[PDB]
Amino acid sequence: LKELIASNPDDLTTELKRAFRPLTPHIAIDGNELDALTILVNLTDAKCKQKLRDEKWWASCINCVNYRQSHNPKFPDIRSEGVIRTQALGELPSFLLSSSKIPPYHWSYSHDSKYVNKSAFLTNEFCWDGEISCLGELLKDADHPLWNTLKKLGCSQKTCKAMAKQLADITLTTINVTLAPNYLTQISLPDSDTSYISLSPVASLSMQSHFHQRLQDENRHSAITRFSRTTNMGVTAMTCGGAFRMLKSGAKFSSPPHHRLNNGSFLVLPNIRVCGATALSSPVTVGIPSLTAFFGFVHAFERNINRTTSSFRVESFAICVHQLHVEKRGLTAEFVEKGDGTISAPATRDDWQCDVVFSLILNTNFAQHIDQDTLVTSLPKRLARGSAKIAIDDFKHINSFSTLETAIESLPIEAGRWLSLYAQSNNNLSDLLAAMTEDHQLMASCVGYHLLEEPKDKPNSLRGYKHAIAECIIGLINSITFTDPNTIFWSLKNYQNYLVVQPR
Amino acid sequence: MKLPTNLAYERSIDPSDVCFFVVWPDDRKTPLTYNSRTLLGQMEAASLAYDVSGQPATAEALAQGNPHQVDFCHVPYGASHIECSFSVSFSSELRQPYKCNSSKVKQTLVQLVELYETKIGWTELATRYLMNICNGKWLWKNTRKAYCWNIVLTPWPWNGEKVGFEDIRTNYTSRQDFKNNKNWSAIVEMIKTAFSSTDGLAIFEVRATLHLPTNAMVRPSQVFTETQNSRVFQSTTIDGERSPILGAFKTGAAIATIDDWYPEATEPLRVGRFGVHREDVTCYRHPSTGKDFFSILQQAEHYIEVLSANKTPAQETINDMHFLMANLIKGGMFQHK
Amino acid sequence: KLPTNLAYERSIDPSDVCFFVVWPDDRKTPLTYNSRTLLGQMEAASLAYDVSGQPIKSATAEALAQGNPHQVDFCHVPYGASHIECSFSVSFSSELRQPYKCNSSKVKQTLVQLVELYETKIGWTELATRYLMNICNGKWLWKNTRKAYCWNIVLTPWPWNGEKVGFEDIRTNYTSRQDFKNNKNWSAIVEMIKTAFSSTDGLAIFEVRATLHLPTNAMVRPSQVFTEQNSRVFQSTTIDGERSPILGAFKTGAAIATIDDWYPEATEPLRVGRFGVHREDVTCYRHPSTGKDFFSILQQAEHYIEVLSATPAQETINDMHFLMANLIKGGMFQHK
Repeated sequence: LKELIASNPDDLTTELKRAFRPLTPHIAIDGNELDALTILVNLTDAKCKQKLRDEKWWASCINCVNYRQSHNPKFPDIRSEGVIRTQALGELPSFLLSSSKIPPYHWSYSHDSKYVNKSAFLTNEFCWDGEISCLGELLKDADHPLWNTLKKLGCSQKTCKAMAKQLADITLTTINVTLAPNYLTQISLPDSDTSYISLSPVASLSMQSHFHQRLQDENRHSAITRFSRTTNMGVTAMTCGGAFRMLKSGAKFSSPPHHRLNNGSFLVLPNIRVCGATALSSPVTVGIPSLTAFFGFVHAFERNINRTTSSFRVESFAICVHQLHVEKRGLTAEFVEKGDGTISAPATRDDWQCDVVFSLILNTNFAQHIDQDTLVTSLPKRLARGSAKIAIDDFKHINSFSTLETAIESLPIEAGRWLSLYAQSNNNLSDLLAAMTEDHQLMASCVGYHLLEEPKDKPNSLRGYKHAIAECIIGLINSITFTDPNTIFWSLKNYQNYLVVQPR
Repeated sequence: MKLPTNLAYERSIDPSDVCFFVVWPDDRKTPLTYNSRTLLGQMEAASLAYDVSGQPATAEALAQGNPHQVDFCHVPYGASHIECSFSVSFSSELRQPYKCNSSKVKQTLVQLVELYETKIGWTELATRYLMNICNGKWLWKNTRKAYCWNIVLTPWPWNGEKVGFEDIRTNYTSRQDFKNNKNWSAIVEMIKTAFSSTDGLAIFEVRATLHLPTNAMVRPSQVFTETQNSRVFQSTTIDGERSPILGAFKTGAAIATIDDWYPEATEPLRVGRFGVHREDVTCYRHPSTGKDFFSILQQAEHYIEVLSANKTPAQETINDMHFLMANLIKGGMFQHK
Repeated sequence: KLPTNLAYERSIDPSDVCFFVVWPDDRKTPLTYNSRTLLGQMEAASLAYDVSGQPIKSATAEALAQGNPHQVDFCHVPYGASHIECSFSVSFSSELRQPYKCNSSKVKQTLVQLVELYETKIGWTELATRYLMNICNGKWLWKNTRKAYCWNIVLTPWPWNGEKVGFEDIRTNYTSRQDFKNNKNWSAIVEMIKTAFSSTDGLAIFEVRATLHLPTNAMVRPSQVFTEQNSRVFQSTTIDGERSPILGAFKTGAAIATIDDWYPEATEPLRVGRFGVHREDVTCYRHPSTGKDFFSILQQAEHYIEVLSATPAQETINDMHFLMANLIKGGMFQHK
């Protein structure tokens, strides 16, 4: 997009370093490639490489497409040992998001700290006239243009080009993460009615660049999160070393009315206070936690309390966030072994976390209450790594009403913001920031998982279940002053390619 | 013995924040606030005047002060005292593995915990956990330089009164001092029933009064982040204000500060795999000394059969028993790599 | 010798001062202040003369007669008040006995043995007397007691069996160091500062108030802010919903820790520090080219240990008073 008519900003040489590593649209060349590749060969090991291009040329720079990948398992925990070069399988409704809506070409190299200077010549982008991709895909044929520095720069002999043709034939299908042993985040959810699935969410540097670049104008939504330290996470972290900006609401909490008025089986739970929760839920947003955390909380509650009454079937849930405060605290680990004999702390990561005060009203199938000796000892103490508890002078308001409108005046808390979603076309980021500044008490949480693999199975899973690989969905969360109970009451549905908590 | 490829235990104690309130002599409660403050210090470092052993720094360049910026919190003028409210919940998740890749170490370690709690009761670990809630070790340095402080708690499940300790610097010095009040016995035994039974629970809500001097300073916890703002505080939003909290993983380290059985054993430590200290930093029970957790867990096969006989040595075996039990209460991810 | 992580923490903790007017009714109101804009002459030397020499042609005779406006925060004693009362509290603790962080356990036992040898061969009398003579004579009322009629100080110590301690008419009576020692309980409140420093977890707490009889509509001078327009902005608070000026928290601590007169020329006391900074004269004493900074003495601890284990008062006693009065306030001694 920056052609030869304005290729010289005349400040210094940061333009080539900016345009090599992908967070931004690229520059187009036609025949002026000798300005780049006389620096490019001299990047490793300016009109000097013309008798020594042919050294460090056997397999070293060629092997760095095998370590190049589409999705990054080292975010935000760098000891992962993977490579993932497979986009997706399925399509979505338009109000949800994934790494499928935006073009897959910003892929890079994340393997090593000493081989940072070896990711050249095969990982960058050229953008001749459109259909912008990397160099390894468009260089698999015999008849190819722009080969002037093959017929002229005589240091490059014709003995290893065919190896580069035959080595990069099929690489779009190889996935190999090994769970024995690493630091891989792994999760379980009921996809069918009985057969659970142990999936595993990962991060896309392409989605990271999309969500990265636009916010430089809008510093009102800036959340700088410096990570592990830029040595081994990957050069996509070296490109924006320090900033790593992400999405947040841009406004604090406010004062609503909970209600203006004054099925059944409504189980009422007030005054849940969660200290030390997880605010960095998605790879890209900073704010309220996931909705799969609330789903996992509710499913763990019913899988506790179905000892006697195995008909409980909470099947849906409404959430009412009464108070939300989010700030920076960090987290101290505990000096685990570095491998040989030395005891010292691991790498330093920066952390957002939150104190959430909220009340739930479940819509079960069991006709009455359970106990008050054994209601409190049936509820988990955990919500997205936090500590989630109820005050013991407040156990009296747990009950089972038989209609919705009588449940609202039995909450002694009285500030609302019930949670629904915004089901309109938001297929990029720009139609989100052009969708936020009207009321700007609005949130962009985690809504579900778009899968990648089939699934299949391989040994060291959670509990023998089947291990798929997935990515997150970055849908929008809005609020209701509160009347129809089906714009509320989220529920988990499976569409054979994704998982989304939907309001029925 | 060999540990499996994955192995982890969920934790068994989980506390909350310690939110501060100030009370006025007409008995009304308001949250406590703080402010930033910039301040003129001196050139006092050693890198400013030395390089390795020699000097780089003139006598009028050491005499020019420098600005910093701190947060600052104190007790407002004309107040009675400070209230501090807190919650904790003892449960039973020290007996079920959360994740295991095998069946032999599963049955081995569950029969280890049943043989333990049959032959040696839970009275030592519960009377160690409980007298860190009843003297206020969850108030680092706030208890120092104060006139007096008092603790009350409401247990659950309970019928009767609120349990109350008063004037803890004076008369609750030691073990017998806790042991001979009215109802130490019921609150110890309910922790014991929480640990012993499957899927049980025992909750306590604690609140303290702290009686500080005039415009005394309050010392909450600080943030972890690698211009000039040193001393940032961790805050919350409480009923319209932004107030200091004193930690959420910090108070758990106050409760679990019980490790006293290590090869020199001067003062109690926070429990962990390696015996890490941080003031006068070093790691005794080093993993080459054979007394870390990953050695006792390997010797647990021997420790199965030694709790089938009659007389334990009571020094070198039950201290390993208490240490292994305390780390099972603490938490897991024992994946050896 | 400087083991790359070493730290102490303070053993003397003071607090904000607070100001109240008393009326002839004896009711007490918080002292307040307010900003005001005023008109000054152009009395610089830089709008008239250039740098290094000849005066400017742009500063004419009717540009130097223009007048510029400024804002100051102004504070005075109201008309009809009786006097001012100022209150604060100090707290002598025992935190000098052991270092708070010490990487190598070899210099740690050296420092512990040094503190114990200093405790047992020299008293705690000299440092405790030098600290207590600054609290009960109004050194902490920085330049308020200058241009006043009298000021009186009242102490409430803890722990204490008896009465409040009273120093009255401090300009007339309490002029010297002997004038304290013939108060009827001077030697009973030094001993509690002594046993505060001597015991493993000892403690002493003083609560101090002082009355100031300033003249009519007199000026009151509180501490100021570090602003990087308004000149003379005050440090404030909120007492009884009002806004009141304070006079410092760290400024009060700097007021009772000026005991250093052991330096080479040795004329008048100054703030205990590492490199001996004087504030009027903007040079320093105790410079690292004179061998009298704190680090050149901290790297002689074994020589001091062997000389305290058998002392004449030429400079060795003075250098260890300096080392101990710099551990009572101390902080990081790391060098990265």
